Amino acid sequence: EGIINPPIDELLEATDSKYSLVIYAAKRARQINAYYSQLGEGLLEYVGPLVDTHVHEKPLSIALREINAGLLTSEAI
Amino acid sequence: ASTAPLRISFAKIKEPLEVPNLLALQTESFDWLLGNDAWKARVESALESGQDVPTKSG
Amino acid sequence: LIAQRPSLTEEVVDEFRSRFVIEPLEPGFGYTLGNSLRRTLLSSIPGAAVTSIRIDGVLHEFTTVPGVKEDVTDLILNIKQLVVSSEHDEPVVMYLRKQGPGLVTAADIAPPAGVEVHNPDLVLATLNGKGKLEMELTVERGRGYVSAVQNKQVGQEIGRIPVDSIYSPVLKVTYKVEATRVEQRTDFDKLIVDVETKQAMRPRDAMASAGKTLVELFGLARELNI
Amino acid sequence: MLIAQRPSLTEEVVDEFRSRFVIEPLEPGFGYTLGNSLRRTLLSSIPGAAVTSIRIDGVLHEFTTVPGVKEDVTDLILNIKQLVVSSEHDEPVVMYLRKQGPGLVTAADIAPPAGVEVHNPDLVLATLNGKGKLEMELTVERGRGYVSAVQNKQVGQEIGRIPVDSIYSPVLKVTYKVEATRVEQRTDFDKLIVDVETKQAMRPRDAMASAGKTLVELFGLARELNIDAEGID
Amino acid sequence: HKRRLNALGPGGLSRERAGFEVRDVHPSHYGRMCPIETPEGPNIGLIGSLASYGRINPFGFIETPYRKVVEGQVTDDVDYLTADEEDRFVIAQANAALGDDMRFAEARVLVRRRGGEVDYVPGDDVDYMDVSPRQMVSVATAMIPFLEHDDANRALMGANMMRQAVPLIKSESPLVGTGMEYRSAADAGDVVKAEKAGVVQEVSADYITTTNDDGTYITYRLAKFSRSNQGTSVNQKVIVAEGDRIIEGQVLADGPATENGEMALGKNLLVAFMPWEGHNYEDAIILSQRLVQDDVLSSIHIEEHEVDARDTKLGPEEITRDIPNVSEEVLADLDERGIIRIGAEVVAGDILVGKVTPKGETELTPEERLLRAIFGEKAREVRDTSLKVPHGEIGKVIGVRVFDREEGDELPPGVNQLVRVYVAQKRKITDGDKLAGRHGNKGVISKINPIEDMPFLEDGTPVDIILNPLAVPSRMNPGQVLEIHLGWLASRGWDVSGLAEEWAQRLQVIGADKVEPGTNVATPVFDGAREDELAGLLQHTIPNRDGERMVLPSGKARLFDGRSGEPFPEPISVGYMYILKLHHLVDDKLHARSTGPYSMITQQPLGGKAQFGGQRFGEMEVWALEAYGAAYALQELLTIKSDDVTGRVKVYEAIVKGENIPEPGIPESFKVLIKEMQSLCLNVEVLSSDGMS
Amino acid sequence: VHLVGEVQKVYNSQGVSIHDKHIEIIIRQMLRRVTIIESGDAELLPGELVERTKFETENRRVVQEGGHPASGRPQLMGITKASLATESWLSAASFQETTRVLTDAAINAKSDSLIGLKENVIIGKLIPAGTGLSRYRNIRVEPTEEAKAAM
Amino acid sequence: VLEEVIAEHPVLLNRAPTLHRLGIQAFEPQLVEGKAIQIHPLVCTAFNADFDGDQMAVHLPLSAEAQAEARILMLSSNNILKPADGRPVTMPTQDMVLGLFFLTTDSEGRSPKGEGRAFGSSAEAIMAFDAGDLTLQAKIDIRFPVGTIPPRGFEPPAREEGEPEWQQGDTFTLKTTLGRALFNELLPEDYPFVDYEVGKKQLSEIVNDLAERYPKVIVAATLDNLKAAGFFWATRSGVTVAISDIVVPDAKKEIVKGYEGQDEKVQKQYERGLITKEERTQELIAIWTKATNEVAEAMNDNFPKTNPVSMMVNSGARGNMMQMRQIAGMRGLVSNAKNETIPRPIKASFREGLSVLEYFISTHGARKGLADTALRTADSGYLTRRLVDVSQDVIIREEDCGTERGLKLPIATRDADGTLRKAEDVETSVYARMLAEDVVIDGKVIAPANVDLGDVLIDALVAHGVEEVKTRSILTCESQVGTCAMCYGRSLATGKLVDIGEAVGIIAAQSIGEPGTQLTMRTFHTGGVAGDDITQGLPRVVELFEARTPKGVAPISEASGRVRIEETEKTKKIVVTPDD
Ligand SMILES: [Mg+2]
Ligand SMILES: [Zn+2]
Repeated sequence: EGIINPPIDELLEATDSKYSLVIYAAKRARQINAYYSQLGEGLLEYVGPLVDTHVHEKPLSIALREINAGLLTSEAI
Repeated sequence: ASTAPLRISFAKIKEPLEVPNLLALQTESFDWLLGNDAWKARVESALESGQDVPTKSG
Repeated sequence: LIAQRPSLTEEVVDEFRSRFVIEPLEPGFGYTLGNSLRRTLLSSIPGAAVTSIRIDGVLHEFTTVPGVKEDVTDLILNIKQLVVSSEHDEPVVMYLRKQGPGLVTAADIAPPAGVEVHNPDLVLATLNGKGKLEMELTVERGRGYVSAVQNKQVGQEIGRIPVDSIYSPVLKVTYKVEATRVEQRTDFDKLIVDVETKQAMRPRDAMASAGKTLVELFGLARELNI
Repeated sequence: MLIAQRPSLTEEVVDEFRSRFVIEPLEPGFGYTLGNSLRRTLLSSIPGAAVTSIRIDGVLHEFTTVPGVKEDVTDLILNIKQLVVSSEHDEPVVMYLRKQGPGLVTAADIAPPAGVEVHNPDLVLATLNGKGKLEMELTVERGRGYVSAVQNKQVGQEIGRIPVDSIYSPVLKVTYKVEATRVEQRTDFDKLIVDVETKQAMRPRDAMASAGKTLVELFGLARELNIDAEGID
Repeated sequence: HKRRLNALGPGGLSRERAGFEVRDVHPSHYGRMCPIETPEGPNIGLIGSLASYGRINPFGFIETPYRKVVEGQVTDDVDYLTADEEDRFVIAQANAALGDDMRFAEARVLVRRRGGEVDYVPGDDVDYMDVSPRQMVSVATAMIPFLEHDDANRALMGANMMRQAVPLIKSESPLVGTGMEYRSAADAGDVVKAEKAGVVQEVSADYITTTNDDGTYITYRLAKFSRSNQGTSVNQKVIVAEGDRIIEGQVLADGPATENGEMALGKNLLVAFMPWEGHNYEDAIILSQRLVQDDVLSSIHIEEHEVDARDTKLGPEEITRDIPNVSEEVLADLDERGIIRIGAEVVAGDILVGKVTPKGETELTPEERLLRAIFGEKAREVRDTSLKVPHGEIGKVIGVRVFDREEGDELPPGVNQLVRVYVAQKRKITDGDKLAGRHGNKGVISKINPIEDMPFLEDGTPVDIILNPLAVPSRMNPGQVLEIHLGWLASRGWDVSGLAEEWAQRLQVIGADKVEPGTNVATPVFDGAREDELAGLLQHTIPNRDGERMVLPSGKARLFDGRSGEPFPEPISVGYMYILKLHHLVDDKLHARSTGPYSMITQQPLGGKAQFGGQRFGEMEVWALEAYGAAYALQELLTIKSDDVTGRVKVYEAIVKGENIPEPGIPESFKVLIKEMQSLCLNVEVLSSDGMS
Repeated sequence: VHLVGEVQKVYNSQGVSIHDKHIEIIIRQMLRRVTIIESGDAELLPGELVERTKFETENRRVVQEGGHPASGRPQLMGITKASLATESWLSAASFQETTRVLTDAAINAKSDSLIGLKENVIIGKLIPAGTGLSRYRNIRVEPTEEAKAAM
Repeated sequence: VLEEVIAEHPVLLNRAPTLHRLGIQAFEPQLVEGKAIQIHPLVCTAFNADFDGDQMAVHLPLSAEAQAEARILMLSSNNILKPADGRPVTMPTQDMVLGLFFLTTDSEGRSPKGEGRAFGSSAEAIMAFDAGDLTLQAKIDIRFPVGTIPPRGFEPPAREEGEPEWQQGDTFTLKTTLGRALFNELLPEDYPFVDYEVGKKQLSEIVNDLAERYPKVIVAATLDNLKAAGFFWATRSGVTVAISDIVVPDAKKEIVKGYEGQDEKVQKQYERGLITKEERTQELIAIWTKATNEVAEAMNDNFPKTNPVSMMVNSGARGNMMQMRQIAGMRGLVSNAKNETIPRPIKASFREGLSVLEYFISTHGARKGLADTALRTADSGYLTRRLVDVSQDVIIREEDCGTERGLKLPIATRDADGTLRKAEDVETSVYARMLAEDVVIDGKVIAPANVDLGDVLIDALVAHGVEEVKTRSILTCESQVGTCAMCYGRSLATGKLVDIGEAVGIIAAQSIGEPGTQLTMRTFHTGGVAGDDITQGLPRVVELFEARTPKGVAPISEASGRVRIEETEKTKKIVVTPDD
């Protein structure tokens, strides 16, 4: 019910940095919001919400909940 | 006398001189510039009282 | 260890100011009951007061009536002090009319059936020889305080100006505790509640309404359990 | 004139004695009246029973040591005052407790007289070493609220009897807080939250029901003065 | 304003050219210029106010009176001394004691001499004494009671905020204050004074007609609900009766912020110096709903804004009724000529006067053309540029003024019709309003409590305002505590008679011994009531009920609680402090932007409250965002949300459609920079890694 | 040590506490310029403002060529002079003397690398501090195989 | 739908001066009525915000990246520690500290009821306090349930046990008041029972320890609880300011009488011409300074602990001893124009009220102070901007250097006979740094390399007997690009190692420029001679950072040798002859 509900130090220990965390969560939220804007086009490279979703919230909440759950990873190009 | 409303005073000492007109700094100066009846009345009152006063209007 | 049922004793010191005594209350227990009474009597008590007026020859509250020594907004201020009672659920329109030199008072108002002024000595305005004052006061039944911005419903009536109303007829409520003369280490306390209301109704009825409100809320709290 | 929304009490339970009660949105200014009145009638109006005085054999009032028990008399007093009993005699009745030899003594070892029942036979009262020699006759008296140590010429009759604090109320602590809620576009409606802590003998919801009943009876004094009208339901 | 002295302007010292030496108070300012009141901004001490007794030479230097002293027997003669004769003489004080005659009661007197040295001299050695201890202070500073207990900084702030307080609906004179408050409003020209002595014939809220002694008839017209330059109302109440006597100079009608010819800026409020659940933390104010429902702190605010009709190149715009492409309900409150009715309630975005632009450029798209074919559009092509109420403004239309070129009224060239509409609102007190005392204490309002929540006294009287007591030791203005104590004494009067004490005898000989409850008290700015007098009067207040006075001799009273009910642990100071309502209001300070007007020379959003601007994101803001390391937030605050013409519209479209925010472009101000540098013959070219751009 | 101690003894006299690394950053940025002399074999002007790393690179490349290196003395210079004498002329142009440095850049025909923060605030690009670094913006995100297998 | 939208969408709040990094803090918005922004009191001191019409702008992060940086980097529950010195800044002092002081102080001067009686738990104590037979601060034996961690000083003096037992997780009895039990109910259960006067400084230490040893959400919750309880108890704390609470010393009358008697004796001594005016003025200001110090000491000896002014100035809440000195005692000496001293001081207190001319000479100092602070904040802004330009474009860009060089910062200094004492300014110099290499005294490492230096490690080193340490600071940091994180030391705004990319230069420039308005220094007196006194305050700082030659030049000998003077009449001269 607020910004502080995801515990921040859990995210830090899950990604070992802070700016990488914020660009990581921002990119994930942009991908989620673009998934919601697909209008049923069914694009394969855009992934929907992994965690259970309320009817109306910002996609950044889904991004933080997904990464706090720790079921998603990445690599540097 | 009855000009002002009742206000209980805590003043211990008396005031031999009352506060002068608060608008003298504007009205007196502009009457000096105009040379109206008030200014000539003031200059003749000061002359008969001996006080220094400009005799030439603005 | 002793159980004594509390009993409320009512005594009067004036017409609309009377003191109430609750003797056998528990230690450290009379202050909070006095507070609950004071907050219920001072906020949520039904009443009635003028909520909208209309003066002929006046389109807004910022102008002045030709023939009265003070402006319309001072009349708005004087109307707010006028306490009335109305049993009608629907709004009731009084009438105020006065002509010629004189001093219009609250007694000069013309209330319909079921509506009466309780402070008829209140000064409203002062009329000179050329004073015209026709005024249709609306009274509504309610509780608490509602501002003038919550009393606007019609716009075509240009001459209608809504005022703010003060419904609660209670002036001030005061409580105090003492020591009971009975000898125990518990040291029960009698609670003297001083109630002084306006001329709208007696303080006994005011505490009747407040006690009804509190007993209904506490019974609502009690009933859902067991 | 009429209340916009009728409130309703709600109970959330987290433990067998810990309980928190949330009241649905009240009219403005009715949060704090209900909160403080309910807390004060909750801590100080529910009837109950607790120990009043204790008598230890072969001790003195000024001599703080008890033989055969490793802790001082203050620790024993503090353990007695944390014990819960329920009485129905409406009179001071004595309760017996004895143990001989070393070991551990609890409330289960207390022999309960008829009309007085112990509810937590698991808490420790004292420890024994060497010869036991443990004999106390602790008074159980019904009461209401919380009264500190009281002297009524009892040391003169027997010097082994010492007064003890009594937790008469079946509730331990009541910490209420009021927060604001928004209903039909209006934020100034008080949502009263009452958190009650009770001893394990009495469930907290029964204690709240008794508090509400006492408040209904007490404020019925103001209701009976006149038959008036107020907007409900 | 009419008593200020300015050092800026042509032929004077500018703010940039000023230094420490000119701003300092000189020892020759005593009686010639006020050392307290001055603007506290960048021009501190450059602008000062004339002293109360200060006169002007025929030459032009600032004079000041003094009482002549001969052989230690001071006479009833006065000489006005410049800043020059004040050096060759030695000046006594008006606080020096005197005996039964005019001789000095004590030989040793504290004096000042050339250079402002304060060294004393005993015996008959002085030759000039002050006429009043209020000689150093101005008219604004001398209003404050117990100034001698306040710090000079907080005195400066208090004298600088009393020029910002608004007048209220009905104003009451301060219960405690300097007795010169009558002279500070009688000498104001806004209060109606009798030109000739006579008797009153008729009274009305619009005019006072007085028949004078010689037989002439004069009617004093009274301004009612007119607009001042700052927007506050200047209504004038009537205080004289129907047939009472009037002498020359008598106040007939009160001005704004005046009661009974006495000057009245704010209200008396019951003060409780105690922290209250943190809603008065850090110099904030808590106050009752009793000041909302009793209409205590509220004021009339008349706002003026006009529009005019002009004959431009395409044609003349007209004021009219037929506003295009709008519902009939919007134009329900208009007249035939296109004027809103007097007394019509208005809101944000509503129509006041209907002016239609004669022609705009017509380039109709085929979509709009077919839509017009579907619905049918009015044949005259007009644009809706009529006058509408700005955002966040409510009021009643109280007066309309229409000027016409075709009539005999004069108009500026080009225009044909000019209309003025006054809208007035009765702004009540609310969150965020700025209140203040007289002693420099100030603060916004954080919570308007209900009446029952306030800590009430022993008789059920709730306090009207709750203050943090943390303010007075650090801010160093303990004079307001004296003020609240004397306010409490002036509410419930005192009966001192035959007490046979020093302060009792002083009050008996002065006249402050038999005082009815509610009468206003007067402490002169440096002759005020002493601590012993306040304590003794606290010991002998008249009873109210039960024959028991409420405030203990310590100055505090046992204050209950509203929310809890249990008494607060120890007595809390109570009293009645004059509380002002500043013009730094909250109903106009609120301002917000989503997308509004833009500047022309550069594509940044413009600024200003009346122009729907955006708050400036300065340099230190960018430093802070660099310090956080938040590159993206700073970059978008600098490019997306301003000065990117291809970015703002795309971002608004992306938000409304719901898709993600597009990538930012290049701010237009940098392109302006490049075009500026390229015109100073500087070959400024941007080249990427591959090549040029 | 002297500079740090002096500024810290000024600050400690009032009660305000500033950590000494905050001063040490400015002092390190303060002593960076080196004044050179007798530069007859290092083929640059002697007795001007020379950057330390550039001077060391010049010394390395002249001892690689066999020529004897030029001497140099560290130069404690003020914050203003060190701010004007910077590689990126956009940052110096945003400072006080904005006519002298513009003419200086025009005469010297110098083009500024965009490493810096004032020259990236002006253009509107992302600043190279914090999230704006290359090592942070170059991340690619994808859900795990069991994550998409769950839904 | 607005209330449905604005949740989970942070906004940036911002004050116009924005002196340092914490001037922009991302909050979560919340719909309220009125026309004013409602702001947590716990953070308003980090804004320098005061509720006196201060207006704060609200900026809205817009894209996903902007509000993500608002949520993670910018949130007000992540900015506990000010980067200037690492001290906590989001625990204000005006009202909550006074409440906690009253809640936790000792019963001195206030009648302790129910003093010295055992209580079964804090619930029974609360019931007794509500009854009225036990005051809030009273030494009582109160037993605590299982799981409560005992105080730091109580673990070894555990209750004596015949069998082996541990008081670490077990119940225990403590000799503490009710109020300290409530205060430890505010702090989390894992925190040790704090058993002392809280005040302000110990509250700052408590908040610092909480931030250093608990996650951010727990710290935010504990400071919110501290705020709520501090306000709750400050309402009932018994603070108020009537004029009886401010008390003048009764000895001030006779002290001033004696000093004016001897002043009169001096004045008749001066009237004969035996002494000059200047010498008389010098000795008079000396003796009047002695008088004001003596009456200040009398004032400190006068007031009790019960009156609220002392209760709000001795608790670190709001105020200093100078202000109470010149409200209760005499105002002391006050300056003239152009920085000199009047021989006659202000002998009247503000409670007693000044006279006319005494108030005039007070205005002399007041207006000069106002103009001084205006020019001071202008020059502070100028210095801040210059520092930002010179110190920017340095950013942590490497994880670690390969270097091992460092700085020989002292750790133990001014040791007495038979004992070793650490440096007084260790908290600002050696703290929050990193060791260049391991330290050994007996062949064993005490502190490993590449770790931060906190309280416990520095205490261990000074107990083992080290005099100086080698800290890896930024001056010795050499790298291919920029500076590294390890060579810079741990960041003072996060409490951890500085992340790669943090713009340390702008933070340093703001931290130097933040207290520029806070210096408030000016040369009181030149002593009648110009040039003998060096620049003080902000002009000294800007003269130091501008590398300019100071107005008082102190030459330094180039080499050791023989130095003699040459007193030429026209101009003095010194000559040093180095040896070798
Ligand atoms: Mg401020
Ligand atoms: Zn390094």
